This record gives sequence, structure tokens and C-alpha cells, in this order.
Amino acid sequence: QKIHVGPGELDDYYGFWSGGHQGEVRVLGVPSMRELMRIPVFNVDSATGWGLTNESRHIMGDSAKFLNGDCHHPHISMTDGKYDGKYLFINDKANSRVARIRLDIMKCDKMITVPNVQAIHGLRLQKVPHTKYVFANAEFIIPHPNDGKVFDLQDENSYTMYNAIDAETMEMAFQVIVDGNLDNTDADYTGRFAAATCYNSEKAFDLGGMMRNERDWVVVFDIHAVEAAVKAGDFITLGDSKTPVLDGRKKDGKDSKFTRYVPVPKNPHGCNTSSDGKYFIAAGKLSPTCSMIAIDKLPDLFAGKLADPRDVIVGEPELGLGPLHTTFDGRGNAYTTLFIDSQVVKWNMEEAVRAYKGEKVNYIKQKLDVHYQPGHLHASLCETNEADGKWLVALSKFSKDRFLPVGPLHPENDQLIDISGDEMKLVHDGPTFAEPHDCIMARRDQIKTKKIWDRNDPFFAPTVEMAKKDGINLDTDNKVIRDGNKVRVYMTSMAPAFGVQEFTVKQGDEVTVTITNIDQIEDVSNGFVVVNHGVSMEISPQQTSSITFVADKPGLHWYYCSWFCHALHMEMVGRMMVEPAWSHPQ
Amino acid sequence: KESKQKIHVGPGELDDYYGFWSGGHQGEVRVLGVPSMRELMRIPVFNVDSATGWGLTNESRHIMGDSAKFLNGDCHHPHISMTDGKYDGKYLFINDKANSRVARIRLDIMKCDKMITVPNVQAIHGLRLQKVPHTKYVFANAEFIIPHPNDGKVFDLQDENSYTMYNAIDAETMEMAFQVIVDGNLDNTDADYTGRFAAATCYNSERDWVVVFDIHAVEAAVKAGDFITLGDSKTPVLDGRKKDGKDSKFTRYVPVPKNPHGCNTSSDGKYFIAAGKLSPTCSMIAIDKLPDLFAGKLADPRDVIVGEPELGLGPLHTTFDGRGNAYTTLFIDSQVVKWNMEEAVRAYKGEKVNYIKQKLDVHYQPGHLHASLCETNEADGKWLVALSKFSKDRFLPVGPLHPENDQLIDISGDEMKLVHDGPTFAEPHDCIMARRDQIKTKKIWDRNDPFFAPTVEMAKKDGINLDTDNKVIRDGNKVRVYMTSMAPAFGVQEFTVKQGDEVTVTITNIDQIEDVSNGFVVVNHGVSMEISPQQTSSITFVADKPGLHWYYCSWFCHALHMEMVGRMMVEPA
Ligand code: CUZ
Ligand code: CUA
Ligand code: CUA
Ligand SMILES: [Ca+2]
Ligand SMILES: [Ca+2]
Ligand SMILES: [Cl-]
Ligand SMILES: [Cl-]
Ligand SMILES: [Cl-]
Ligand SMILES: [K+]
Ligand code: NA
Ligand code: NA
Ligand SMILES: [Zn+2]
Ligand SMILES: [Zn+2]
Repeated sequence: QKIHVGPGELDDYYGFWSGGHQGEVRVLGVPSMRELMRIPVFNVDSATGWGLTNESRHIMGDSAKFLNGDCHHPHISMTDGKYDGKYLFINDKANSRVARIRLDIMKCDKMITVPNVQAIHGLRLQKVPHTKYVFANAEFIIPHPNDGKVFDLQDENSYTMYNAIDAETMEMAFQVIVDGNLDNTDADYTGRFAAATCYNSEKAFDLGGMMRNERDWVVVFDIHAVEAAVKAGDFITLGDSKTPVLDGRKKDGKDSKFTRYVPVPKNPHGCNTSSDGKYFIAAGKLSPTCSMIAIDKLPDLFAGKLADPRDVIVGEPELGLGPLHTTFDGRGNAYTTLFIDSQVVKWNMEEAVRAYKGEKVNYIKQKLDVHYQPGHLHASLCETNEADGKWLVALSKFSKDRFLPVGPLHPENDQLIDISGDEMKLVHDGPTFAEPHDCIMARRDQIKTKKIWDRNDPFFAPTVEMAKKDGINLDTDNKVIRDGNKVRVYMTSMAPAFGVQEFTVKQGDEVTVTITNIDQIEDVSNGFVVVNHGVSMEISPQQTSSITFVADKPGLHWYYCSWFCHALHMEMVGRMMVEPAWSHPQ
Repeated sequence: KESKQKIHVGPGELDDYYGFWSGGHQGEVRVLGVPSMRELMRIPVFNVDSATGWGLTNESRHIMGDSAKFLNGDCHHPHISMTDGKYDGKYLFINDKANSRVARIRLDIMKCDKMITVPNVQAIHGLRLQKVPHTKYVFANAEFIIPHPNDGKVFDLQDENSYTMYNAIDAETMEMAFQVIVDGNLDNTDADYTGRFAAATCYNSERDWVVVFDIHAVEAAVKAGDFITLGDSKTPVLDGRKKDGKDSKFTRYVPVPKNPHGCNTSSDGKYFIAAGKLSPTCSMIAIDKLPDLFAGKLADPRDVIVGEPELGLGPLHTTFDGRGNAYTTLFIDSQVVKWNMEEAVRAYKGEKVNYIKQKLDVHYQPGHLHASLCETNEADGKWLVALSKFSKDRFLPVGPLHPENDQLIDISGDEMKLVHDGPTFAEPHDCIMARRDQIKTKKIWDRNDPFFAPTVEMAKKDGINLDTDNKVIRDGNKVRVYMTSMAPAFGVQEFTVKQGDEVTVTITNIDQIEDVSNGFVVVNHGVSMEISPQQTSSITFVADKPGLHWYYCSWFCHALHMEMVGRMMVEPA
């Protein structure tokens, strides 16, 4: 299996890395592991203007006031258990958001702040019949309402919730109150069941408390029952949110219609569906095991045909110290990160299941040393029924001496491992910034991108509507619209010239500049920077982009095209002239 | 001799050079390993960095000063400080064209530690360092002509008080040293190997020129008090314009075709080489003739030109292997051309000599290029990076935006060989390499480090010993939390405030194990920062929402990382 991609060759896979607490999504080529693109999501990007432009701030809504994010879990939309390459979704733990990225333009196109929760951590997508719902965990228990009268986590109204977002509209679909808390989550291959690990069944706030219980659990959700309850109008609502809220807590030992709690040790972390649809696999973390939940047994569990929730567990292989996450090669083998032992352990799920029945057999096939302290791992197409068993990436949190010293802050080490054969082979050390937690790979032919924008694209449709109110045709017009103390400049751009090369405003005017790049050649991006005003944005071919700033400085102020576009790039400039306040009224 | 160097750095092996890439329009600096071309670290400078809190923390906003209000930057030209014409590994400097700044990075901690807004100019673009006897001055070009004063009374760019200026910053204090008014507009700049001379291309005389500065004469004028000041800046300003055809004393204007661009000093110190851009040539200025030029011993400013090789369409920039060759990017022809400087000089006198050695195709439209140690008299002729603006089909498609293609070229032998295509984001533009042994970094912070000294001072006023204390100080509607942190526990795990209070959280990571970084995020408050071992970091926000609000450690630091959390309780008003 070729490891190196030479000049003029292309990678075989796309890789979508989370940006960690840096807040972006990174697009890598695999197996070269080179970064092809950064997709700003929760960060402010000086280069494209994301978080400065009117289009981006409209997508972010009120959360445009935050300059930070913390993302962990990127996932690609599916149809019938296979990637369809339309959307990628990712969480924000820092400000409790979920974002959707459109894979054809590789931009964030929708974002939602999840109501009545703190900290979106785990996220995964419905697999079958297609990604109708995005499932997201809120990690921290809070009071409801959270108005500062009650702070106690033990109050009957202190809880966290499992969240379902409608993937196509990016509005809330429902929320399910749970006992304990939520960590990671996955979904079955039927659409009926989802599952999440919980580490704080104690509802404590201190370290000792959260480790008190021998087992926490994985909570299993019957989504068909939740939908049935929503259609029956049997739910409540919290605060000013109209999201249906259903109660999945145990009420004095009686289970909810919506949930069942399977005891699992101990502060379990990863929650992964095997690619054959047979198991939810929960990594035991503080327990040196994984727990294997038989998805075929869940209907019987929800029908009261099982005496004990543990009856749905059909294996608990002892793997090593600090199991965190599991992935699958599609040949019947599972691969699990051991954080403390600092290894990846390859094991055979069916032999694990036989050993739980007492049939002594060695289900452990190989342990590979990794460098050092691995968190997530991901095998190519592992989240689909097309898991192809070629590449594995283990994302390690301490790189120590694996790279040149760069000061007190070290890179993460994302290691590429060949699993096409019976023996795992470590082939590449990839340093990365800001702690990617997880990543997802797709075949080159599962992703189709646009090279030029459509003029009706929803990304800037609000800007086109604003232009219409001004009677502007964005494809041709170079006009300055004046409206009181507001000024709206509309121009075309066509390397190496701005369509409006000079305009005059009053000191204090609120200036919006809207640029439509009317080039036809792919790859001729234009930029727009206003010197010393904190204004920067990119405009690609056939895109309309706009940005608003206050002209608070009298005098002459240059603007220039930031993106190299032509041999005469450094001459694509213009002048804003600001008449002083003392020459105008007030 | 062949070009054979190994290009692959396998698991467990280390790169041989550091690469310092400009972050382009994204505004950071990037640290790469060469020859792997992998990104080891991101250093935030003009961008806001959610991961480390740069632009959010009190320490970073203090360094940024008033310019902390800007969320953007546009950088191009990174350069490492020198002693005796060799890298000394102390500082990296870089420009901000978007908001007219120069920043200094300390290479021992890989953080930006000083920043200056250059007064009375618009857009810092070209930038280079004094080489000899060391980097006393940072030289920076302001690109755009503006009125003086720029108060809205005059907009005419041909008014007698409309001009731009060459800028000298004191490298060690990061205060302005002096500015020199010039004719025309400035593009790129370089310095000689003595400290007396510097030079800059000008593209908008409206043949343009390379303006040469006699820095000794400028310094003499400043020491004698013969200068003016502009506006509310105390920076000495000297007039380097031609007045009625009379030369300044501080400057000479050397005619050079055409809209010249790059301005590069050869590593043997002999030449300033200006790339022709619209002219298919480079022009070679003999630095050893400059004293005679400023002494009025030469008939014509063209007499310092000793070579004008014809290279190809669209020469932009030049670098050096230290063996006597120059390497120039041809933007139009989309090539790197290798040529021999001494043979070009002899051709200029009329000898039939072929100075061109090889043309290598690159992909596509190269701008800057950089050979290893080329800015020093130690130029080693091993590696060459050409930074190409249009990558086209060289990488997988990723939508309407495309990556720059930074291509690594083996120049160790007699033939250039292309060995790697490196995609990069937001047009890094230029880069600089240093030997592994030229860079020495700290493993853990020193407690006396200037980076957070202002925070140690605040703590002093509160009577706080940052190394041990876990305390909440109340002062009106201000709340100052001080805590130590030690994975996996925050030293203060809960505190209570009033809605509306202005909260400052100061965290001191007292771990002594390298690489055990901590983070601090306050949920739904837009607060995020990093605290590495022995660092103190601080951040201020207002508690504007009543109720219970969790905070957590963002940096995976421990098996119990998920459980390293705290509670802020906000009492309603
Ligand atoms: Cu957020 S957790 Cu194991 Cu996913 Cu990294
Ligand atoms: Cu438009 Cu460069
Ligand atoms: Cu402290 Cu993770
Ligand atoms: Ca527990
Ligand atoms: Ca000109
Ligand atoms: Cl998981
Ligand atoms: Cl240059
Ligand atoms: Cl040679
Ligand atoms: K790390
Ligand atoms: Na939204
Ligand atoms: Na400063
Ligand atoms: Zn440049
Ligand atoms: Zn250039």
C-alpha cells in the first residue's frame, strides 16, 4: 500500500480533522496527511473574513459574539449506511453549538446554539434510512431553570439532556432528559436505537464523587418511541424554547418508554457501533475492558423480555489499561486505543463474545505501541457498512520527542497505521496543532466539490435580497448607495481591478462593502482589506461577499486585494475618502 | 555532484531544519520541519486564536495594545535576527500589511512578545533586518502614499505633503528609531553586510528605482537633532526626497526597470539584486560602489549597476546557494531560473558568456523563493522552497478556494530537483529556514518570564503568591480569582459572584512535567485559554448570566481529563 504521494500524484482519501479548541475543521489528503484546506466554523478567520463578514455572522446568529470554539467529533451524512458526501457536522463544547458544513463548497452553512444545555460534546449521525437526525450530547448537569436560585446538582430539576437536531433544517427536533450525564454517542443500522455513555451517574461535581460508582452505564434510546410521543403531543417545553422535551429518567425504578440503562464500568468513554451493525461497543476507561451491547437484543430489552439490563451485554474483553475508543476494519476485528498503556490493541469481536460465554480463547491479535497516550482512533469508512480496512489514524495527546522542540506547547501526534494486512504497521507521524480529537476519512469519489459558486446559492442569498431593495443587479453594478449615515457600496471585482476604485463618506458613517467577483476562471479569488480598520474578506469566482465597518477616521484610507490574483496584484487597490466630522452637521 | 538528499523523515526521525512560514492573510506564523514539510506549531500573532487564547487573554491583549481591537492581519515577510551576518536564533520579526504593524516573536518560547503600530503610515509590507554587526534595526516599508497630516482636508496624492516613509524599528526595544520620507512608493527592502546601507525597490515613481539609504548619515542626523516629528509621534523623521533635482544625503535613487519587485542581498555581500517584474531582467547593484555614489564620485546613479541579466518573463524574487549562483522566480514562465552572478556581471560588460544554468518548471506562478540560510553569510545551498500561487490540479479539489503550492527543491547538486509539493492555507507568501542547531527553545516556562510579568505585578498588589495561592479577591464589582492548576484538578473548583461582576481568572500551572498543558474554558461565555507548565495566564470576562456555569480544562492532560472541571455560581441581581 503506497505510503508517499509524490509531486503530481493525488491522495486517495479525504480526511476531515476536527480543529480541537482552535475551532475549525481541517481537510487533509490521506495518506500524505497534508492539510489541503481549513474550514472556519467557530474561530474568526482573518483570511476569508469568517466571523467578520455579514454572511458568516448571519449564519452564526447571536453566537457571532464568541471568538472561540472547541470541536471534537466530525461526521459525514449518510444514506442507507454509507456516506453520501452532502454534509459534515461537528460540535462546539465551549459555547454549546452544532455546525453543518456543506461539502460541495467546503464552508459552514448553518449553525445552532442548542437550547437549555451546557457543552455539546459527543455527536453522531443517524445511519439508516439516512441521516434524518444529528444526535448530540450535552455533557454537564445544570438546573432548570438556571436562574441562580438553585445550584444543587441533586435537585429534581437538575439534569442534562440528549439532543436531536433535524439535519436538513438544522433546527431542534427533540430533547430527552436523562439521569447522570452524557459523554459519547452512536447510532444503530436500523434507525430505531441510539446509545450514549455516561460517566457521572453520581451527579457529582468533584473528581472523587464522579468515580464513586463501580459501574455507570450506557443509556439506550428508542427513537421510534420518542417520535411517537412527539406526534402524540406528549412532551413539555423549557424556557422560551419550543423544542419538545421528553423525560427519559427512571422514576422510582420504573423505566421510561424512551430509555434503558445498561450498567457498564467505569466512567466509560467511547461509544462505537461496529460496522456490521451487531454491537454498541463502550470503552471502559477506568475499567480495563470494553463492554459489547448486542443490538439484536435491544427490542427484547425494551419489551421487558429480559430480566436484567446487563443481559444485553455479550462480551467484555479485557484489553489493557485505559481503553478510550474503538474502530473497525470490516473483517470482524476491532481496534481500541489504550491511553495509559499507550497502544492500539487489535482484537476479534466474535472470539471476545465466545470468551464471555466462558470458552477460553485469545481474542487479542496484536498490540502496537503509539507515541504517546492515544485518544480517538479511526479506520477508513469505519462508520459505514463499507468499512474497508485499509488505513487507521490514532490521535495521540503527548508527542514528547517525536518532533523537533517548539517550546513549552507541543503538537499532537496523529499516527497513520496500515491495517490492510493481519499486522498493523506504523507508517507516518503527523504533528497537529490544538488537539484534534477525532477525524473521519472518505474515499476521493465520495466527495464532489464545486469549483465556482452558483449565483442563487443560499450562502449569500440574504445579501442578494438586500441588493434588490436598493435596486442593485449584483452581476453588473458599481454603485454607491447613500442612506442617512449608512453607505452601501456595491461593486464587481475582476482581477486586477475593483469595480469601484474610490468613494467618499462622512466621518462616522456605517459603511457596507459588497463585492461580487464576476470572474469565470476557477481559482481566481479576490480579497478586500481596508487598511487599519480591521476589515478583511475573500471573494471567490461568482461569489458575493459583504462586510460592514464604521468609517471612524477622517482622511484617505486605502483598500487593497489581499489574494494574489494577477501579475498586477499589488495594483488592485482603491481609496476610501472620509470627510471630517467638523465639516458636517453636529 | 548529484542532488541526492533524503526527503523522508520516518517515524522516530527528526527534521534537520526549522521552517518559519508566514501565515499570509490568516495572520499567524507557522513552524514547519524541513524536509518533511510538516507543520509542528502555529504561533498566533495578528489572528485571534481560540486554542491558546491569544487576543482574549490579558497578557496577549497587553502586548497587542490598542490594536487588540483588530481580529485580522496580513503577513508576508518573516525574518530571524542576526549577529555578524549569521542567525542568532533570538527573534523572528514579521509584518502586518492590513493594520500597519510589526511583531516580534521570541524563538525560545515560540510566542509573539512585542508588537508595534508604525505611526503615520498605511500598510507595512516589505520587511528585512540589519545583518551586521547585528540586528539593531528592523527595516519596514510602508506601501501606500497618504496625506500628512491625514485629517481629511487634503486628499490629493500629489500634494507636497503626500508621501510614504521607510521605517526603522529598534529590534530590542520594539520602539520606532526613525523614519525617512521617500519619493514614490515602497515595495521590498534589504540590507548590506556592513550596517551602512539598506535598499528598497519602488514601483510607483509615478524606469522606477531602487532607493538606497545611508543609514550612517541618518543616524548622524538623528544624533545631531536635525529632524522633524509628525503628528503626535516622537519618532525622528528625515527627508529623503529629491528636492529640485538635488539629492538628500540620506538617499540616492538608482533607476531600475520596471515596477521592480524583489530586493535581495547576495550572501557574499556584493550585490543588491532587484527583480525586474515587468522587465524580463534582474538589476545588480554593486554595494562596494555605494560609498563612491554617496560621495559624489560617480557620474551617474546608473554607474552602480554592474549586471542586468536577461532571465525570462516576470522575475519577482531572488535567493542564493552560497556557491555563486542566484535563483530567481519567473512568475509568467512559471519557473525557477538558476544563474551565475559573476558571469552575469561579465556579460554586462560585453563578454559572450552564458550565465543561465537551468530552468525548472514549478506549479504554478511562483512568487517568493528561499534557499536555506540565504539571508546569511552561511548560506548552505542545500534546500530551496518556491511558493507558488496557483496550485490548480496538484492537490485534491476542496471547493472554490485553493491552497498555495509550496514546493521543496533539492539544490545541493548541480541540477535542481523538485521533491515535494506542500499545500498551504491563505498564501504564506514567504518563509525562512534555520538549522536545527540555530534554534534553542525552552522546555518549560521560567517564572520570571517577561511575557506574564505584568500579571505577576497585579498579583503582587493583591498580596498573592502565584505559585501556591488559591484565593478569590473581591473589589467592588470586580472579582479576581487566583488559582494553581495541576492535572487533573483546578486549584479553585467553585466560586460565587454577582450577576454583572467583572471576573478575572488567573491560573498558574504548577506541573513540572514537560508537555502537560492545561486549558480553561468557561461554557457559553466565549472564554478560552492555555496554561503550559510554570506559565501564568489570565483572562477577564463579565458574568452577565445568572445561574450555574461550568468551566473545564480544554487540553487533554490526564486519564481524568473529562472530569477536570469547576463551577461558577452567579447570583441574580
Ligand atoms: Cu471530545 S473526547 Cu475521547 Cu471525543 Cu476527544
Ligand atoms: Cu486581486 Cu491580487
Ligand atoms: Cu487538565 Cu485535561
Ligand atoms: Ca462515575
Ligand atoms: Ca511605475
Ligand atoms: Cl466515541
Ligand atoms: Cl524581496
Ligand atoms: Cl552548482
Ligand atoms: K497535547
Ligand atoms: Na442557525
Ligand atoms: Na508595543
Ligand atoms: Zn513579498
Ligand atoms: Zn513578492
